[PDB]
Amino acid sequence: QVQLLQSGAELVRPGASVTLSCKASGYAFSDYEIHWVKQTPVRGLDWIGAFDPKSGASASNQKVKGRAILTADKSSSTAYMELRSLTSEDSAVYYCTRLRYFGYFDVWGTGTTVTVSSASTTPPSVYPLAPSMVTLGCLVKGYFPEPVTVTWNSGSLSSGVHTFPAVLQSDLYTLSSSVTVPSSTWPSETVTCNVAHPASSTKVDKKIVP
Amino acid sequence: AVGIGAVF
Amino acid sequence: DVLMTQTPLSLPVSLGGQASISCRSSQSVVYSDGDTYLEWYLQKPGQSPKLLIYKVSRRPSGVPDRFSGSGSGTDFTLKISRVETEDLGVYYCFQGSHVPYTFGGGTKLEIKRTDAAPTVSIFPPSSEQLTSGGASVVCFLNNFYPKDINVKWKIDGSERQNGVLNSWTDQDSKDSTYSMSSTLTLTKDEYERHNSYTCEATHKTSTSPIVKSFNRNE
Repeated sequence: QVQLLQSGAELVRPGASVTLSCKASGYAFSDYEIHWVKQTPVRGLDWIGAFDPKSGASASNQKVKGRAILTADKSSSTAYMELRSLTSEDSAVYYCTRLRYFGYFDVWGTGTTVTVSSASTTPPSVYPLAPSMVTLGCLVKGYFPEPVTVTWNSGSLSSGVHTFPAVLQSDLYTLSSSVTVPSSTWPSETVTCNVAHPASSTKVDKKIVP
Repeated sequence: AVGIGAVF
Repeated sequence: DVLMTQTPLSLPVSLGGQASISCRSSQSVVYSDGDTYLEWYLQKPGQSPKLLIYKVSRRPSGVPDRFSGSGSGTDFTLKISRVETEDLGVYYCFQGSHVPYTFGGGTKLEIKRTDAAPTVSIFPPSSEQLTSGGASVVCFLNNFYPKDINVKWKIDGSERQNGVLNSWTDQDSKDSTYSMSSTLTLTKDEYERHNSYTCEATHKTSTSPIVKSFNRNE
């Protein structure tokens, strides 16, 4: 049941600092080190640094050096990594992961999508798409930054869902989602698309109506 | 991995 | 640092075939205790990386024996023996012996499957979008293979190219197909000055376009 808890997103202006947190749940915090890994879009993983709760030792990769400060609050079971003086090159998804001595990375957080930009957050404008099986859709248009989360019927509808990756145009992101359901279930039953935009802390539900 | 505190 | 050179960048493999991924370190990765901390990770789309192999060839429980690793000195190899739809993603080698720990550049596994034709659906702009003065017509092209596909938009029979935006999913983890979304955005005044909107998808599975369309007057 071991878990590592991470923020979904952070919008950072160029030159500013970000602090990422990794909160353990379900294991004794001091028995494992916490390591941080950077995932660049499409391809690439980079080991950024680590902190060892047992000995207090810390290290980081020299490509970021001078800018990473790794710490831990043992009473909160929480690890922290401060990254200072961000630029566009620092935009990525940051994961934390745990490591026992002479072990391996067995558990991972879900990652924090860090965007470095001077634009302000924009919540999505979500639009229902309505017209054998019936395919219904949701258009999530004009939001910044990434990511959004899309579920159908609050996640109870999971088979036959396609969520298409966002494209950036005019400095705002757009994506779509399609769900395919039996003709028997709609419009007789409600089909709602649920969008969440963590960087603006907003949530939206759109009922698909004939 | 070995771990950054394994040798202390 | 220890450089990790990973090949190939992209690995197409048929369902049930054999995939092999190589990694070449710039130096020996043996640690002072005598053990070698070479590890292999898979990042499936939408998910965190997960370990498959540790200490060159050892396998944690829950990882099938279809995944196997081997290595001497600088040279390391990971082998997937019977590729399954769920094995898609980007694979990374990793050395955990010398700080800073390093990953290879990654190898994207692409699964070759039998051809499948798109299911096509067309959607008029919602009234809620129309209240703000823009209008987006959407066409979904779902569960087709191979990934390449063409879409063409016709307003009142005339081709339209400006205002089209297309996005492809990653390969499906369960049926190894692809899907694509096409969106045409117009002014609401421009949307109201014409009547028929058509989306036509042309794909390798057939010589004839699969056509869908609507009229606002219906």
